[PDB]
Amino acid sequence: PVLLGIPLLLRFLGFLLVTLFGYLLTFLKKGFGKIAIAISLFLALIIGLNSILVGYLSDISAQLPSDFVQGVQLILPSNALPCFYVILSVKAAIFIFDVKQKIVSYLDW
Amino acid sequence: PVLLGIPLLLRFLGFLLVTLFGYLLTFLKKGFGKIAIAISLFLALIIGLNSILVGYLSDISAQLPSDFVQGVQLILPSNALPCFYVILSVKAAIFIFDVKQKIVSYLDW
Amino acid sequence: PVLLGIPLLLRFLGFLLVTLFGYLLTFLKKGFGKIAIAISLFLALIIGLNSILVGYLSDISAQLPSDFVQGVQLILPSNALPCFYVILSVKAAIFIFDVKQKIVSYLDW
Amino acid sequence: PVLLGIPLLLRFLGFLLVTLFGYLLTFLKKGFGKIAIAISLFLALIIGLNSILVGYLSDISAQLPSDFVQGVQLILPSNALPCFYVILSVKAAIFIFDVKQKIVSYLDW
Amino acid sequence: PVLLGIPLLLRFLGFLLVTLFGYLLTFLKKGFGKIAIAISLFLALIIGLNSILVGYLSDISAQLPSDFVQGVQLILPSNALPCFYVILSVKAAIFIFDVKQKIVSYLDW
Amino acid sequence: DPAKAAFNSLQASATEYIGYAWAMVVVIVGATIGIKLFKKFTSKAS
Amino acid sequence: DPAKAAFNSLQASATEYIGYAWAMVVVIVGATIGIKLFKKFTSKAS
Amino acid sequence: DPAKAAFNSLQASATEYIGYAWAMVVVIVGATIGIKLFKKFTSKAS
Amino acid sequence: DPAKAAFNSLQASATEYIGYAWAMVVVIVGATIGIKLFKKFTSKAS
Amino acid sequence: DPAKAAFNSLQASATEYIGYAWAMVVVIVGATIGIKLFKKFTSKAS
Amino acid sequence: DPAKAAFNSLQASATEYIGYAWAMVVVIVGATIGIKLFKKFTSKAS
Amino acid sequence: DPAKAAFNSLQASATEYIGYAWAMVVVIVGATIGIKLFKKFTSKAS
Amino acid sequence: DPAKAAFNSLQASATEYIGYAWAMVVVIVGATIGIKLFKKFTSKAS
Amino acid sequence: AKAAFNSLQASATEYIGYAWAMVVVIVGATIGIKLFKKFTSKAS
Amino acid sequence: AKAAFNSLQASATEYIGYAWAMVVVIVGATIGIKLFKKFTSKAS
Amino acid sequence: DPAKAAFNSLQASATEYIGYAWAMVVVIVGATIGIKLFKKFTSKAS
Amino acid sequence: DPAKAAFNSLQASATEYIGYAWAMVVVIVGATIGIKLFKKFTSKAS
Amino acid sequence: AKAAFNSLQASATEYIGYAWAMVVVIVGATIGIKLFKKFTSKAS
Amino acid sequence: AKAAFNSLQASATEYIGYAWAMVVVIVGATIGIKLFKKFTSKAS
Amino acid sequence: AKAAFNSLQASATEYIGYAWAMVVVIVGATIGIKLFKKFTSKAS
Amino acid sequence: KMANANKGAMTENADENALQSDAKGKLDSVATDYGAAIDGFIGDVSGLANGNGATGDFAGSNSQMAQVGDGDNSPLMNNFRQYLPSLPQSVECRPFVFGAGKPYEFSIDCDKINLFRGVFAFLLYVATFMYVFSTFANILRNKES
Amino acid sequence: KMANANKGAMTENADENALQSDAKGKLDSVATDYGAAIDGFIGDVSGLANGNGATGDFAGSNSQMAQVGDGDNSPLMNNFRQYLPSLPQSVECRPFVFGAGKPYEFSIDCDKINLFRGVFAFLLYVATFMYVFSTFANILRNKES
Amino acid sequence: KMANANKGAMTENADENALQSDAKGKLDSVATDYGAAIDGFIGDVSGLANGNGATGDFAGSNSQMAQVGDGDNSPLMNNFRQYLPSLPQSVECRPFVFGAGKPYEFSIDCDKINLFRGVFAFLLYVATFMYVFSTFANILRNKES
Amino acid sequence: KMANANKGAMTENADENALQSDAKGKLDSVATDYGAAIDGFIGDVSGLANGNGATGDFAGSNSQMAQVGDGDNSPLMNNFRQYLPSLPQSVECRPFVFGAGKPYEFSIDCDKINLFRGVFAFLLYVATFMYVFSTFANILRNKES
Amino acid sequence: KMANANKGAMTENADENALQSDAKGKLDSVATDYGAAIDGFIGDVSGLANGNGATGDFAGSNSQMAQVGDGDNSPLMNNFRQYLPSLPQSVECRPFVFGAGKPYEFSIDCDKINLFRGVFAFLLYVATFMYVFSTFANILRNKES
Repeated sequence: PVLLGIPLLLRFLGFLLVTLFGYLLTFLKKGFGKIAIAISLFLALIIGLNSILVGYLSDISAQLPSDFVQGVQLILPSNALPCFYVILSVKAAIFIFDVKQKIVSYLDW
Repeated sequence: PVLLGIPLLLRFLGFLLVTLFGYLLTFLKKGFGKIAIAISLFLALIIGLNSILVGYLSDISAQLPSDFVQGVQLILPSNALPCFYVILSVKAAIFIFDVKQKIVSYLDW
Repeated sequence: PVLLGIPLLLRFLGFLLVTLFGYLLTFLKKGFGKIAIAISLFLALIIGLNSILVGYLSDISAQLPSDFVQGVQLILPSNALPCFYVILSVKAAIFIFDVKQKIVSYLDW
Repeated sequence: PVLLGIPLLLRFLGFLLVTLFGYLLTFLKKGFGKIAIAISLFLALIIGLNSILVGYLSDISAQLPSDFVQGVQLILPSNALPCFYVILSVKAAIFIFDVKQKIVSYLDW
Repeated sequence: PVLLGIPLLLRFLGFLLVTLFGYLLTFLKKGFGKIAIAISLFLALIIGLNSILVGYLSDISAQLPSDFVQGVQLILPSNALPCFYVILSVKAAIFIFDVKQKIVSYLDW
Repeated sequence: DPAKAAFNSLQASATEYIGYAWAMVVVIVGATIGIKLFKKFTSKAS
Repeated sequence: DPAKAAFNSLQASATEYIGYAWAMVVVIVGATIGIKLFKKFTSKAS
Repeated sequence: DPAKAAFNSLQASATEYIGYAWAMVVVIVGATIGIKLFKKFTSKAS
Repeated sequence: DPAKAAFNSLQASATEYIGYAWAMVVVIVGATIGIKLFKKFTSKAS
Repeated sequence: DPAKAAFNSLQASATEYIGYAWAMVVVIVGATIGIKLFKKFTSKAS
Repeated sequence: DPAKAAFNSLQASATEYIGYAWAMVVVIVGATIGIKLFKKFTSKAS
Repeated sequence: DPAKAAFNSLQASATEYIGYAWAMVVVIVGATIGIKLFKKFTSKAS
Repeated sequence: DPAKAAFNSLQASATEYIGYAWAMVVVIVGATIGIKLFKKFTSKAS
Repeated sequence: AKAAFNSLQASATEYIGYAWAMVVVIVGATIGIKLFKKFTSKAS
Repeated sequence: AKAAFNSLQASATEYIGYAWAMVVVIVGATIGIKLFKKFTSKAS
Repeated sequence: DPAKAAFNSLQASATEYIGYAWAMVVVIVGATIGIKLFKKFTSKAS
Repeated sequence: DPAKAAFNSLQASATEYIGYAWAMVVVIVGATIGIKLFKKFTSKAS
Repeated sequence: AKAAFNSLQASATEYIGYAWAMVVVIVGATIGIKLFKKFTSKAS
Repeated sequence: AKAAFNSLQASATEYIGYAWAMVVVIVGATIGIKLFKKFTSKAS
Repeated sequence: AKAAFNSLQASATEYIGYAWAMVVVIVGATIGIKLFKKFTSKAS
Repeated sequence: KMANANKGAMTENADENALQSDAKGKLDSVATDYGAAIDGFIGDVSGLANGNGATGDFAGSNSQMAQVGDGDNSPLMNNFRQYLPSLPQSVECRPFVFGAGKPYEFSIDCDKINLFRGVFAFLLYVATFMYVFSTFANILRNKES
Repeated sequence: KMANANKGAMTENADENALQSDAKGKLDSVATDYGAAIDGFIGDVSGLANGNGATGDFAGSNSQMAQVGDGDNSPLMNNFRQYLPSLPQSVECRPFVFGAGKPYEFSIDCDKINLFRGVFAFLLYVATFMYVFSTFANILRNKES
Repeated sequence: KMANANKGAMTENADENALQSDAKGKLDSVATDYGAAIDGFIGDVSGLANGNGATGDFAGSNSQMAQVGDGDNSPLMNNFRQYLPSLPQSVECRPFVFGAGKPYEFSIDCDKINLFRGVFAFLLYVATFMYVFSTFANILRNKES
Repeated sequence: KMANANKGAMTENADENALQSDAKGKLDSVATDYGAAIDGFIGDVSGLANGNGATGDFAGSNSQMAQVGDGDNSPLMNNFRQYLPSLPQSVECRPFVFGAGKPYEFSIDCDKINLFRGVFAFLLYVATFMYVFSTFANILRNKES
Repeated sequence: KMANANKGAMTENADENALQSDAKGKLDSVATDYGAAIDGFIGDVSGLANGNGATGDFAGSNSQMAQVGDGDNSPLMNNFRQYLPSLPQSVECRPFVFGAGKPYEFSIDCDKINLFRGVFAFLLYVATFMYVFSTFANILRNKES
């Protein structure tokens, strides 16, 4: 019980809203792709830096001579190498903790 | 005293506004859930790191021998252990202060 | 010189705009309240940490014995205590500068 | 060739859009003023801290005695004072670089 | 089969939406230009600081005398200069890694 | 022979001195270690 | 016997020397502690 | 001549002492290096 | 008496030696202070 | 035979001399050790 | 007089010893400086 | 000829004296080296 | 008896020698302590 | 004649016995003081 | 004869008394200087 | 005159003694310098 | 009286000996001070 | 006369041979102890 | 007799005067060298 | 008489010449060893 | 009056006070939920921060924040106390006796040990006080404290 | 003219200058509140920062910011001054006398002590000046100063 | 009734329950995609963080995050272990013999070496424990640990 | 034709090219102000950063940025130069003479002092060069330089 | 049928499939430009980051990023290499001869110098390896490396 053109106007308004909200959805997906690209670049940079750093250590390698072994074994307690390995393990744990915390912080983008 | 279709058009406009604002409310709740997930992940990472670090200290444990006790007791003043414990307490207080400040900073998400 | 319902439609549109913009104003005031709460929490945490730290220093207090005073007075130049107090004043100035800079940075919320 | 009220409705819609966009412009100018105020406060805090720090150095001033000059001149190479001045110049350059980088970062507000 | 003015009203609504979205596009391009300007300023500041720092080292230059060469060659192992160069290379790699990470972080503007 | 008896007495006296010196050096070493540990804590803290 | 009197006099002189040396070493130790404390402050500050 | 024989014997004894001293100093140097390396690790870590 | 004259001459010679030694030690102390100050600057910078 | 009694008397005199010397050296070494330990402990403390 | 000739010979021998000692001390000083420079680099790096 | 036998007897006495002295000096030097190494190792450890 | 007077005269001469020696040694030790304290204080200060 | 030589030899050995009994005490005291000082210095 | 020996013994003891009275002073001065130097060096 | 020949013979004996002593002291000082330099270089290296 | 002339001659000989000894000791002490100062300055510089 | 001088010269040289054979041992022991102490001190 | 003793006493004192005049120079030189070495070592 | 004194004086001076020629070598060797040890120690 | 008939045929009686009231009522009934959600998030985060507590999405972090602790008693930090190295407890000074019972018996008089113990206590305080002062002065700076 | 009758039946006189004025008046009367709220927040935060003061929601932080202090007088920092260790006050040099009244009486002439006191004062200045210079040079860097 | 005829001529029957239902259906059918995209992004980032895994755009970072590692076993860090310097393994104490077979034969009794080895082990623990404690206490501070 | 009469009665001639042109003209005339404001803010901040200058709201910071300085000449830093401690100027080496005029007169030959001065200059360079190199390498790291 | 005449007089034939198509076509033709701009910005920043390159507004930073360098060869860092201090090149050991040609001629046997050179090389490695390991472990921490 309404004049002509009112249903057509309402359909046009609904169509406009649907089109605009679809555009918004597309832009949201673009932003998510941007975030993924950023995370990938960050991790790739870390991996490349690691590769370069590991390579340098091959050239300058050196070993303790046969001498000085007797004295070191004379003094070395049972918990020296375990302490050194604990320090290295702590270093690795802190590194991966920092990486994971950065990944978590990427939730704010 | 108005033509047919005007009240229907006004009702349609109100319905559209209500639906859009409800969508906005749903998205806001989604964002709040995201913030809660981020906080939970951050605290869980801290707890896991603590668990790993506490475990390493069991292996490398060692004790001061029976000797050297006499000299330490000979020299030790009354406020050495209190100072050491004050330093440890300061370390713990600063740690929890940093954690709480990070939780506060999560208000900007 | 217009058909019936046009002025009513225009009034309805104006009413809708006014209501929506009032909702926006209310949400803005909510956000400002959130910022104020965050600042209050941050300052309260600082004050509590200060209170805890000041308390620890009472127990471990100690004084220089009556001896060793003669030698210290023998060597002490006229600008030793002024230098120590200048260092302490610099520490306090830097602390309050950092606090004020954080308060300034709270303008971006 | 249209019914009465359509041109009036279109003019009303245009007027509403113009008014809303003008409000948006006013709010944008308010935000820019806020950013300018923040920058001014930050620089003023730096200047005040500098003023306080420069004042402390007057009291504790002291000079090398007439003796010990002969030995210092006996040993001092030609590039000692240039090295000291280079260090001071590097300190100043890094300070102003940090200040300018902060000013640049204020573009994200 | 609709009254006069409905198609004209729909065309006007479409025209308004197109104009507003074009304004949004223009503002987006302005923001991208702002980001590019910020990146350019940051890199230019780094380059200028480098130029100043490189210049200072010309004046204070000095060389090891002809003596003391015999002893250094007497003691110097085969992997001293390689270690020094590895340290310098690590410094350069970390510097460029930091620069690239800052460039990546500019994706959040 | 008196000479060998005197030499053995001197050796025994030296052994007693060595034992007492070992005890005293252990005590003094313990004191030095205690001083360094309880100063290192505060020093490294800051 | 003169020998025991001379030995006691030497012991008394040694005791007086020990007392004076203790006083002077306490003064010098105080000076050293003061120097280290007032240099450590500025050094640790920077 | 007995003098030259005695001097050569003394030189040989000195050479033996030098060899033994070199061995012992190498051992003690190794011990010192080990102590410094395994304390430096933890110290630099913190 | 020649003895007292010789003792006074020795005391005067000692006084002259003390004065010269004081001058030279002041110069060397100044040199040491200069070396430490101009090495500490660069060392603390880095 | 007066020689035997004379030898015994000289031995007794030597013994009493040894006793006095032991007392004095104990006092001197005790003071030296005390001063040295005080200086070492203070040097390590600061 | 033989005495002055002997004294001059001793002085010449001392001068030769001084020259050789100066050369050797310069070499050893260079070695010490090299050791400290090439250890300081790595140590300051970390 | 009693002189030859007397010289041989004095040589044997000197040899036994040398043996006793060697034993005592070995004990003393061993104790000194042990104490010195203990002090050095502890000083380097902390 | 001239011997008693001669002994008294030698004792008086020894006493005056002791006085002169005490004066000279006081001067020398004072200068040495002053120089040593100056060097120690300056070394600790920088 | 021979009896005089025998008596002189006996008296000589008696005195040597006493000289040794004295020198052992003197040398023991000297070496004791020396070692005491050396070891109290080394231990501290 | 006997009186001469008695007089010589008495004179000998008188001289010993004087020799001791001299050597005590000399030795006291020497030991005082030695201990003074040693302790002033140790204290600084 | 036998005295002149005797003096020449003693001079030749003294010269050969000096040669042997020079050889031995060169060996001893070389070993001492080597050990000292090794200890110094190792101490500076770590 | 030949004794007076002999004493004067011995005094002159002693004086010339003192002069030569002074020259040699000045050379030796100058070299020692130079080497010591060089070593100290280099040690403080690095 | 001449035979007495020859015998005295021979006996003198015989004793010199024994004195040298003794002093070599004594000096060797002394120098050995000295070098032992010096090198054990230098090595540690 | 008495004149001979007087002459001997005078000659003795004359020689003592010369011996003192020599020993003062010798001792002064020795002490000067000792103090020179000691103070040049202490100052550096 | 006088000729004997002249011969004794000449022989005495001849021996002094030889004693000096010996002592110069001995003292030179001793001082050389001393200075060698001192300077090799100071330089290292 | 045909005008009246045509006007009545194409007219419906609509009241502004009804349509406006209905629209405003619906919009308010949903905006109150919006504001309640915002305030709930704010309260949850504030309660997590100051130890009051959180409800809803943030309720799961209450256990974690209680494990972190408040004041200076951190249950996360107290785990290290079990492995804390054992150190001697300070007692009164006892003199050390060298060669007890022998003629060379000397003992440390322990009178100067107490003076050294006093100066050591003073130095330990001045170090701890400076450490705590710098710790509080450098809280906003990202430095170890 | 039936056209006129039908036009009059379905027409209401509406003025653009009235509807536009009413809508703009309402929108301005609420946008002024919007701008006032924004400016009030800005002023409150600026006053907290520079010590002028804040009113409204931020009024509660005025006490906290006054407790922090301004310039260099921080009431939060002055709490540590009560526990500051006591140190001797520098006075003129008094010579030390060894063995007073004895033949071995020597005293430190205190002439070189003043020279040492001068060089010590110079070294203490150069250290404090360098510390303050580096403190100001590293304010933006997150480092202890 | 001409009014009825004119009303019928310019009227179309429109139902509110149809137009509203259609518009809401379309809007919901697209808003569900919106919410699904948001939740997918959240899940992907959370899975990357906690090691569960990611799908879609973030699937490419799964390999990188697996290479980083979790717990304390970092394959990126284990590359340095191949170049780790070789150090002697601690064994029981063997006495050192000087001048074996000679009259001057003395050996280190190795009784005090064990005591030194015990105190050295204690010192190494106290250093490592303090390092780990400070490492955990300064995790949020941007400091090396 | 009553249809024509009724159509003419309720119809107003409206042109799309007029209403569209008017609306677009107003919207452009205000959007140009929007863009001008954005560009003005950008230019002001850039000019403050690079030393070109700012106009408008940021004009007040021009004095502050000029006081900070550019290059390496900072008027804020030059205030410390007035209180810079005075140090001796390096000159040629003069030998030191001990006991001038006395038989024990020896002087430092100053030949080795020049060699020491050369090696000292070399060490001072290697330290300053390393400091500057690390300073530039750690500019983005929040560390003192 | 007057109803039909009146309906025909005030009716225009409008097609939904035409107006909807036109509006969607215009909106898509501008939204494609929007998406192209977003993707262009993303690609430019990514290319600047990973060294691929940038076009458009960011094209001016290509020269600066090429000057920074990639891998470990930084042209900005290589400027310092020209002023790098010159150091001797390690060669084989040559014994030092004291007093050549004299009776006191002794030389360093250089047999132990090689052993010291080996242990020195080992120590230099362990230091450099630890430095590199800690450098990589503290990359995210704002610390010098």
